[PDB]
Amino acid sequence: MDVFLMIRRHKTTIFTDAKESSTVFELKRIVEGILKRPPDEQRLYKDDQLLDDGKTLGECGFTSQTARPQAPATVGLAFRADDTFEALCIEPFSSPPELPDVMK
Amino acid sequence: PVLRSVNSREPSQVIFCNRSPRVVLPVWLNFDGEPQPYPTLPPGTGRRIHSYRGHLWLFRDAGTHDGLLVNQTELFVPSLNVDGQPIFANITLPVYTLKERCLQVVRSLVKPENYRRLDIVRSLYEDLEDHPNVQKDLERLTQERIAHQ
Amino acid sequence: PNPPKLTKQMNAIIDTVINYKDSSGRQLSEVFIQLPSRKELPEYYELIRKPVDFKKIKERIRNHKYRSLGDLEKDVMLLCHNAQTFNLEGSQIYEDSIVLQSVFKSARQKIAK
Amino acid sequence: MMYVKLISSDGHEFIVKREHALTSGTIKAMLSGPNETNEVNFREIPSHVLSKVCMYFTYKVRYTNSSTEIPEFPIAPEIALELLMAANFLDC
Ligand SMILES: Cc1ncsc1-c1ccc(CNC(=O)[C@@H]2C[C@@H](O)CN2C(=O)[C@@H](NC(=O)C2(F)CC2)C(C)(C)C)c(OCCCN2CCC(c3ccc4c(c3)n(C3CCCC3)c3nc(=O)c5c(Br)cccc5n43)CC2)c1
Repeated sequence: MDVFLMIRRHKTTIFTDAKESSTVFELKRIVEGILKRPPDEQRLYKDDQLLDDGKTLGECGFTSQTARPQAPATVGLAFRADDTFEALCIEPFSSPPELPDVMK
Repeated sequence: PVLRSVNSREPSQVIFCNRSPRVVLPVWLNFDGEPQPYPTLPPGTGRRIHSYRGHLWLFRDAGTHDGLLVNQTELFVPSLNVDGQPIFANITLPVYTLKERCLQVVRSLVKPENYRRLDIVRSLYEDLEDHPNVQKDLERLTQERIAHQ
Repeated sequence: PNPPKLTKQMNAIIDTVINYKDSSGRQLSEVFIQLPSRKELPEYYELIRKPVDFKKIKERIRNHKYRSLGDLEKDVMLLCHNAQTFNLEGSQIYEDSIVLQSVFKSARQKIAK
Repeated sequence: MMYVKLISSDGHEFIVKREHALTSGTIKAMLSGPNETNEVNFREIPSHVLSKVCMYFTYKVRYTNSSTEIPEFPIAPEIALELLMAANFLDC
C-alpha cells in the first residue's frame, strides 16, 4: 500500500510517496537526502501530534484512503534551530481570488 | 468507412461495467460507420447486453461527451466468449491531461456565450469552444488506424 | 378454432419468411421479429397506426385470429408497408422488407400448388 | 531519485521527483536553460496553483499504465481559471 505525502516546513514542501509499512525514521532518511539534515535534527508531525521514529506510517494514520496522489496527507516538519527544536511552522499557500462573475 | 461494425451474425454477450464517476453514454458504430447512441449507464453500475462479434463501441460522458476508456483503450470490439462467459467491457476515466481536465471544469461552470468574458490567453478561448465530440474523435481515430495499416 | 390444414399452411409460410437467408447468410427477418418499444421509439407509434412484428403474427396464427391465407397476407403486407413508411428508401431495413414481401408471395404460391 | 525545486511567484518551494516534473515540456525546457542547478522559478504561478500542479504530476505518474479504477482529478471552482492558465503555460 502506497501513501502520498506533503512534507512541509515554513515555505518548503516535499512531495513524496512511501509504503504504509515504512517507518517515520525511513521518512526522516528521505528528508535527510533532500534537506541535508540528519534524522535526529528532525521532528515529524501529523497535525498537532509528534510522530515516534519506530511507528509505521499506517500506525500514525497515513492510509491509502487519506494519503491520495491527487490529495496528499500533510506531514509537518520541524528543525532544531539555535540548538533547540523551533515551533512547528508551515506558511499558508496563497488565496484564490474572487471567483469571476460569469463563473458565479 | 474504416471504423465501422462488421455485419456479423455471431452473437456476443457483454457486461458494460461503469467503473467511472460519470454517467456513461455507450456509442455503437453502425455498418456505415455512423455513431448510434444507446441507453446511458449511471456511475457504479453494470448491464449484461446483447451484441455481436466484430461490432464497434465507444464510451463517452453522457452530459459533456468527454472521452472514456474501455479495457484501457478507445474502442471496444466483442471477441471470443471463453466457455460461455460474457465479455467484460470495463469502462473507466482516462488519465486526462491537466489542461483537458481544467477545460472540463471551466466548461461545467461557464455558459458557452460567456467564455470570452474570462480573463485568459486568446488560444484558451479556442480550446474552451473545441467541445468534445464523437464525430471529431472518430476522424482522429480513422487517421490513427490508417497510419498503422 | 381453425381447420388443422389451414394452421399448418400459415405456419409453413411464416417459417419460410422468418428462416429466409439471403446470399450472405443473413436472416432478413431478425430485426422484424420484435418492434421497438414505445418508450425507446415513441415516434414509431405516433407515425405507424397499426404496428405489427413477426412475434405478433405468430401469436395471431396460434390464437386463430386469421381465418384464411388472405388474413395472414394482410398482416405480412402491413408489417412490410410499416417498415417502408417509417424507414428511408435505400436503408438496409427498407430493402429487407421488399425481399420479405417477395419471399411471402413465393411461399404462398408453393403451398397453394 | 533526483529532485527538482519548483518556486512559486510568492516564494514557496515545492520539491518533486525530477521524473514527475519532466511531465511538463516547459519545466524540461527551463531545467536545460535559464538560481541553483535544479531550481525553476515561476514568476506568475502562485503557490495555491503550483501545489495543485505538483498533485497532478503525482496523480498522473501513479495512475498512468495501471489496472485500477481511476478517480476524478478534483479542481475547486475558485482555482479553476488560474489552474487552466498554468496547465496551458506548462503544457500539462
Ligand atoms: C440496456 C442498455 N444499456 C446500455 S447499452 C444497452 C443496450 C445494449 C444492447 C441492446 C440490444 N442490442 C443491440 O441493439 C445490438 C447492439 C449492437 O451490437 C447492434 N445491435 C443489434 O442488435 C443490431 N442487430 C444486428 O446486428 C443483427 F440482429 C442482425 C444481426 C441492430 C441495431 C441493427 C438491430 C439494447 O437495445 C436497446 C436499444 C437498441 N435498439 C436496437 C434497434 C431496435 C429496432 C428494433 C426493431 C425495429 C427497428 C429498430 N426499426 C427501425 C430501424 C432503426 C429505426 C427504427 C424498425 N422498423 C420497423 O418498421 C419494424 C417493423 Br415493420 C417490425 C418490427 C421491427 C421494426 N423495427 C430498437 C432498439 C440496449
